[PDB]
Amino acid sequence: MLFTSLLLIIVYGSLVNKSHLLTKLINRLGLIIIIYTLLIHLNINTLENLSIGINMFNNLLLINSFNNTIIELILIICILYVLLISFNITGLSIIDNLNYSKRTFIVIVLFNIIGLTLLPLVNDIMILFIIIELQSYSLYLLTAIFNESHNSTKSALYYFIVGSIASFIILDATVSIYDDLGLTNIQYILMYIDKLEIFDLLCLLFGLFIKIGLAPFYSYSITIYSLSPTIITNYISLMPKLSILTLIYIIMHYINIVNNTDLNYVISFLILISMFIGSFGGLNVIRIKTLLAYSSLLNVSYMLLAILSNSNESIIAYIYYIIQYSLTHINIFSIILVISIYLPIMNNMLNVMITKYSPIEYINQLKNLFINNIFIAIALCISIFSLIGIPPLTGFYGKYLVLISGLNNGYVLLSIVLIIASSISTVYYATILKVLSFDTLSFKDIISNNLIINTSPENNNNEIKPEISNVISYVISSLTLIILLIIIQYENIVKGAYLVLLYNWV
Amino acid sequence: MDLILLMLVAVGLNIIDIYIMIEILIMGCTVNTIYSASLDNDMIGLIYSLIQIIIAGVESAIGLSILVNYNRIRNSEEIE
Amino acid sequence: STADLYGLISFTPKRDIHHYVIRVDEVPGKHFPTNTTGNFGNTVDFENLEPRRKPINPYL
Amino acid sequence: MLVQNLIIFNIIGIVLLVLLNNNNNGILNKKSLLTIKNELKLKQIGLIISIINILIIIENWIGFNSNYYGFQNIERFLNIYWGIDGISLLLVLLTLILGPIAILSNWKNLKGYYTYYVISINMLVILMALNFICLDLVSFYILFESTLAPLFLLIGIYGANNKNKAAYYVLIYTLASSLFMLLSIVIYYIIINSTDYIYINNIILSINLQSLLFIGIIIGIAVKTPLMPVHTWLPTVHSESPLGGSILLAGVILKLAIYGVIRLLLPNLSEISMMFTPIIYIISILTLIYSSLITLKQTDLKVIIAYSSISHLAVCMIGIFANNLIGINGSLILCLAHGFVSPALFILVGGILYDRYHNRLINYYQGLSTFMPIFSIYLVVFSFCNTGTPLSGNFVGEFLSITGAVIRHPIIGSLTAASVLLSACYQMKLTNRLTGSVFSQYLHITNDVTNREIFLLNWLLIPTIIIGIYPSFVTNILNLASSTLIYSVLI
Amino acid sequence: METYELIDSDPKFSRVVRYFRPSDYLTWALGTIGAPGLMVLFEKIEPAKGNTFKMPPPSIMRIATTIGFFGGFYYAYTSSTKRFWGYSENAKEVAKDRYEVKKALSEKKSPYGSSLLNPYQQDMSARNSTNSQLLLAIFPWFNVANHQSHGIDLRKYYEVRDGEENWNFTLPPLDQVKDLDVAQYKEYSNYP
Amino acid sequence: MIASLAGWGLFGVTVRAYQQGIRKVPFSYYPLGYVYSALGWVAFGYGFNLWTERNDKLLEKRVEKLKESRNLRLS
Ligand SMILES: CCCCCCCCCCCCCCCCCC(=O)OC[C@H](COP(=O)(O)OCCN)OC(=O)CCCCCCCCCCCCCCCCC
Ligand SMILES: CCCCCCCCCCCC(=O)OC[C@H](COP(=O)(O)OCC[N+](C)(C)C)OC(=O)CCCCCCCCCCC
Ligand SMILES: CCCCCCCCCCCC(=O)OC[C@H](COP(=O)(O)OCC[N+](C)(C)C)OC(=O)CCCCCCCCCCC
Ligand SMILES: CCCCCCCCCCCC(=O)OC[C@H](COP(=O)(O)OCC[N+](C)(C)C)OC(=O)CCCCCCCCCCC
Ligand SMILES: CCCCCCCCCCCC(=O)OC[C@H](COP(=O)(O)OCC[N+](C)(C)C)OC(=O)CCCCCCCCCCC
Repeated sequence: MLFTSLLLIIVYGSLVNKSHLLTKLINRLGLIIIIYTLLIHLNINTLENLSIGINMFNNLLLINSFNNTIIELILIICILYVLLISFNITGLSIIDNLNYSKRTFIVIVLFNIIGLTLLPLVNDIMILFIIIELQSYSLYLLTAIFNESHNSTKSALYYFIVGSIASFIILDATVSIYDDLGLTNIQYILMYIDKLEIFDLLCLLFGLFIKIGLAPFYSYSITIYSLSPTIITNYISLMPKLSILTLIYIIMHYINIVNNTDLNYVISFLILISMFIGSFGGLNVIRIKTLLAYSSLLNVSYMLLAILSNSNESIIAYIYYIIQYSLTHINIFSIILVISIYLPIMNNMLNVMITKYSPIEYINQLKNLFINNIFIAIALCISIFSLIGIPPLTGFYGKYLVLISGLNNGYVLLSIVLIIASSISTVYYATILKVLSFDTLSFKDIISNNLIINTSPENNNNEIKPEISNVISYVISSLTLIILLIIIQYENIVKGAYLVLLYNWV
Repeated sequence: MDLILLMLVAVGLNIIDIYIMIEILIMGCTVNTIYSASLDNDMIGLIYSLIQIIIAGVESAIGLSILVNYNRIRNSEEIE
Repeated sequence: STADLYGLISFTPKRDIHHYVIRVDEVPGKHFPTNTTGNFGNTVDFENLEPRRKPINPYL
Repeated sequence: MLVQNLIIFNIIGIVLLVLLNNNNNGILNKKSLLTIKNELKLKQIGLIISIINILIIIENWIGFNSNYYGFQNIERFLNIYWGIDGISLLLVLLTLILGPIAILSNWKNLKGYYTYYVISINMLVILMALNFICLDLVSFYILFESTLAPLFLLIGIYGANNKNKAAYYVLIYTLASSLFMLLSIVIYYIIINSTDYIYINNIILSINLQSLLFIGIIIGIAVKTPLMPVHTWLPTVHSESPLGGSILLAGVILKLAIYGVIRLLLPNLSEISMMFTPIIYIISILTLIYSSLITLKQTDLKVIIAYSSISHLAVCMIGIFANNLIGINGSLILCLAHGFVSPALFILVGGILYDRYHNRLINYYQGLSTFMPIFSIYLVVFSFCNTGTPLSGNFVGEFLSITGAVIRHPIIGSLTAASVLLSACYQMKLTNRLTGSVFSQYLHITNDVTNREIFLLNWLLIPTIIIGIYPSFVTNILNLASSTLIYSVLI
Repeated sequence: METYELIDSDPKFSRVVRYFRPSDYLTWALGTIGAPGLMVLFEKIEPAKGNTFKMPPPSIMRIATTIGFFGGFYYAYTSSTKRFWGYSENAKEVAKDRYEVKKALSEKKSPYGSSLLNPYQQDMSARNSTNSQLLLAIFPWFNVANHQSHGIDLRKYYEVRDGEENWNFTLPPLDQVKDLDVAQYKEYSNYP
Repeated sequence: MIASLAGWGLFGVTVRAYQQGIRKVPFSYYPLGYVYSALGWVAFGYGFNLWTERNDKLLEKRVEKLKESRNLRLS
């Protein structure tokens, strides 16, 4: 469905005239395509049938219940992202027209979704190299979609070079495995899992660790996420981690067959450093996207602890954590895009320059959100308290399940460190909450006729005009309550995670 | 001499020199694949080698285009 | 009952280089694009192939 | 018929206040009638909600059996089992009683946003009350740390000049330490596949593993009582949080650590609790002695009250860790008595003096009995109650805790008797100064204690005297539940 | 697990389309008109521009129908495939399949049909197309070849089931049926 | 199952009600939105119940094999 509909959109977009309205309607067509793709995938793929694992296309691809769950998650999260570009986020032309300016926006997303879904399914070293480049190239194009932006082109240049080096490392690892064994199919390689250099697979993971911003390769990820536009950072900082982490879990599943203790220590060493940089790094920063980049690094480290353990509880921990983190990731960036309407207008010290690509760029731009919009502020507070890990929010159960897998497999040092890192990271998490609400009682009797929303003309002075459009506000409302009220259906959701099998069987 | 990271001096001090370094590094993996495939008398490895050449060519085109547009932006006033 | 249920699921059976799952259902080499009969080093007879290992479906 | 009714009614109560106050927020530039008189009709509804919460537990109290061993009112809700025994029943009643008292304390001394404050207070009261009726470690931890989110915002919004520092202290001190308690809980769920109270009490773990589990749990508890040297957050929070926040923190939150010892340490880690008892006594004795001496040098009026709570809860920790029924009952009696006297001292200091002069420095106040006789009467009476004078519930709790400590350890447990002298040293020095000498030259004559402040002081004084004179109201409920926590093999 | 009889592990493209139920065409039609409807629905939920409803241009309606037409067919194709795989109730499909196979066997014709592909290509084509419907939502791939790897035994078509005695079908041995692997390697073992 | 779907419909009303506060409109603004929101999550709730009911059957079948594996280990 994806491939066939992508070709039609490519031709149609180049035929019709260039306009913002047609691009937005074409974006809605892409939304229907992903929705149709989800319906088709759910019709034929079931958890019970895929438990054993089914080979496809001359065994080049292998789909199981573990892989199928992530693919369904990828399609769903992509649907929520397209809603941002398929509908209004602020209702203001000066702000929203950026999303409708580039026609190939929906085309590049559909290219990347194909790469994202097929990556966990790779069963050959040749197709592994092909798919990882297909996903990587699509991310470079999306980072450079705004080619009139100096920062966007600079970030894409940085993204291309770092990813290309990682691709070379991935290619170098697969070639070294072929030299030792002469086989390209992973299942054939598993026959010689006890006779190949298991550190060559560590070289493969090193290339994958670069693509997810893991330490010591964290620096480029933070720089790219902060410079890129908020609409672009929202995608490139979450989507690559959905597929690569799933593939890392499969590779670590194969590595644990021989159970190389030296391999675990090296990965533990990188996880330990990533928790230090992830926690202390965000303590002294002024940009919100820079803060979220450190937050992204820290949370990936938590998931890697579950991946490194690679046990039955790890499947439950990883599947739950990746789902709830994605929903929190979408909710936070959705709120950030909307709340740009409450920015004061100058009418200066520090000569602060704010561009149309990132209207919200500093943490202190979130000031007085408790007064400007109490419901949106609480929704952000719930999301932030979830990242902290306050129970009974979705974030607590994610860390609760990760700790179970870590301590069950004997990672006492990492479990204690991850909890110290959580407390350290709470400092900058609480700073967001301090900016939102701690000055409410002093600024309650204040006058703000210079906000961006105040420039919006009224219709007839009698219509009750909402400040936010129907779609984006509903998505925030739905995601916020799912995070808040997870205790109601927590037991059944984990039971669903009980049935996700990666060749466990019995 | 490799462990002191000697190759970091052989790379020039321009952005396009980094691109050349990546092409050489990827080319080394392809040469190794041809070396293993030829000894084994395995055409599967030669299929892999051909794919690596085609994929690496696509990577160069995408990177150059980003670098072309990056250079364009600075010299983009074009008032004349 | 809940404690008993979690003990069954959370137990990870031991894996080693002697017992693990490989997802291959057939022996390759029954047909080559050309020159199928090489040096006669292929001793696997597909006319008398013993039953392959079948994957276990715990839900069936 | 308890947790289901309590959560559903309060959730409906939260929704009701949100719908009414936030209906006209759509840049209407409106005036409305609910906001008249500082949102009186919205404060009144929230006050009624707190009163009804008390009636909910009273209906279950009528059916409570004091001669029945084990948890009563066992209920399944949200995939969680809830139950009540003798110890849980009394602590729930104290938490719900302080609900209306905390709301009434900030009736007309907030700069605004009364609806947000009322909802936050009621949410905290219910969450803390639910923490006494959960029947597993995971549910205990969920409610143990769920109160941080409403409390962090409450302090940061309605706090004093240093509210920002206080909000960081309470959020980080109580979370970084509770995470060490979560590690012990995770270990239980790994090796036993369950965190149920009854299930884990019957399991004997290795003496090394019990040592590791005890340390993880005690770190979360010791920070929350609090004990030295992890106590420095409490004086900052009390001196900056609003009066209603101080009442809940001093009256309920600090009692969760004592209840945590009852549930998480004594019946499941009994062997290692005996070994750790000398260490706990040494820490608590030094906590009692040091805090009393440190209180002598404090100049902030509300900080002095904050340190007084540390010394009293040190006695509670000493009593609850005694391996006899006298010490255990006395610790529980002192917790209930402290739950009334301690908020009253904050009300006298942070609610009566502060609401008139807005300065908490001690140098500005002396001779207050000249123009505030009603204030001085309550100040003197509550000062003697805080020092353990008989006829007050504090004396019954302190004497039995000291007696139980001597029975547990005659030599070093005798040092707990120093609380009789040390508590009177700092408490009376403050009271003697506030009432003695001529009226302060830095103060203008103003109103004495009003009717609203009289009501708060009287209905916090009444439970203290009733418990002090006839503590058998409390002992009868506790005797069967408390007898289960004793570990001894006499042959 | 709701399991049924296996019919064809790699059903042919024509076989899947022929075995469409009336509901399969119904879901195909709903997909064809659903996509234009969703564009109307999206405008009703939130207009693309302004605050009032505005019908999307007919050019958008034409391309949306084309997207829905392929989307509906793919959904119908997957539903019919599960009946061949046995994942779905297929008693109607089993009866129709058995009648066609017995008729072909009675004529000494291969049920799979004659193929232009040599023995290697027939096996190769089956490997590429088998279980490819699991990724049909990602990209298309269909079995458009007459190969002999369908994961079934033609012996099970010799036993007579209920309601098939009146079919009056005479079945010769498999070694006398044209275009079968058991009836091709007569002279050489490496050439059919 | 009606009580289950009633709860899901109640959740849908909550989402719509929370949306009204986000958009700064009275909670009576366009009352038909609550009908749409409630029926949307009722459809999700109906699918969710089927997902959980199906999951319970699958778990029981797997548990039987796990107990057999445990018996061999405990011997
Ligand atoms: C009772 C309650 C207790 C609660 C708290 C318990 C923990 C207490 C921790 C005590 C240690 C920190 C307090 C003392 C540090 C003071 C730092 C300082 O004074 O300056 C920073 C110092 C350089 O000194 P300078 O900048 O010149 O300052 C002037 C000094 N005359 O910079 C330095 O030289 C420091 C050394 C370099 C940095 C080392 C970092 C390595 C990792 C440190 C541990 C972090 C562990 C984090 C684990 C999770 C993340 C992995
Ligand atoms: C027991 C389960 C309860 C969970 C749900 C509670 C309600 C959530 C808020 C939705 C309604 C809303 O945001 O409404 C806002 C209300 C009403 O305040 P107001 O003064 O009228 O608003 C100002 C508007 N003026 C100025 C025009 C009057 O205030 C609240 O935020 C109170 C509830 C939240 C307290 C704790 C926040 C952090 C929660 C973290 C959870 C771990
Ligand atoms: C095992 C029991 C653990 C108990 C809790 C541990 C200590 C908590 C300290 C509170 C910090 C706070 O409140 O963060 C806020 C304070 C603000 O400092 P301030 O008060 O404004 O003064 C200082 C500012 N100046 C100089 C401008 C006046 O920023 C910090 O310090 C940031 C670092 C906090 C990291 C805490 C991580 C703890 C890791 C887990 C334990 C090893
Ligand atoms: C201004 C607003 C402030 C906040 C107010 C909050 C009010 C809450 C409304 C009452 C809800 C109610 O009644 O829920 C009850 C219903 C029906 O439960 P059931 O079908 O028996 O499920 C079994 C319940 N057990 C296990 C407790 C027995 O559950 C629901 O629909 C759940 C709503 C979804 C919660 C999000 C987690 C699941 C996400 C799934 C996809 C990832
Ligand atoms: C069978 C399952 C689906 C439910 C059936 C209804 C579908 C929606 C079509 C109705 C028309 C419509 O949505 O109209 C748009 C309306 C109204 O928006 P407004 O801001 O008032 O528009 C302003 C118009 N004035 C000026 C007249 C006031 O939006 C809504 O009510 C938003 C809620 C969407 C429906 C609930 C979806 C729940 C999905 C969650 C599950 C995962």
